[PDB]
Amino acid sequence: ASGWGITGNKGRCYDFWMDFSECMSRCREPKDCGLLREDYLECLHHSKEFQRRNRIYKEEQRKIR
Amino acid sequence: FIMEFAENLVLKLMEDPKERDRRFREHVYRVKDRCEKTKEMWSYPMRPYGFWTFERHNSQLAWDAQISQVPGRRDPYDDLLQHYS
Repeated sequence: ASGWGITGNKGRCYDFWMDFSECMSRCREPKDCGLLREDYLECLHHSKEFQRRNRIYKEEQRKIR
Repeated sequence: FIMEFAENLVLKLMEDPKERDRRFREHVYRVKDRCEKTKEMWSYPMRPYGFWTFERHNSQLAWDAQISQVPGRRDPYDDLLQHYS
């Protein structure tokens, strides 16, 4: 992802993208950067954080029930 | 003497068996070496191993390191501190 942010500043996780890119450029095996790729995708879509919040909400609602 | 001349001419024709065998051996050995070489040439994968470490493929890093100080992509605290100093 390019660093050009939507408001003229640094992108939201262009830093994460650059960490992943540096890992890929200096890595011996592409699976070494699996964690950083997961971090970049998680920033892009918030999937893991949203799932954690959703399961917390589910537990809260089922405790109420 | 006509038959003798004919036999001499025929012997001048044909091929030397020693030279024929030597050329055959050389050709077969050359073909074997080159065919194993071509097999090992074909054995290589299309995607190279170090392609993620290649300078041509990692072309965004250098450009973005060069361009990181442009106001369109600056970290706000960096601008704040350069204003402070």
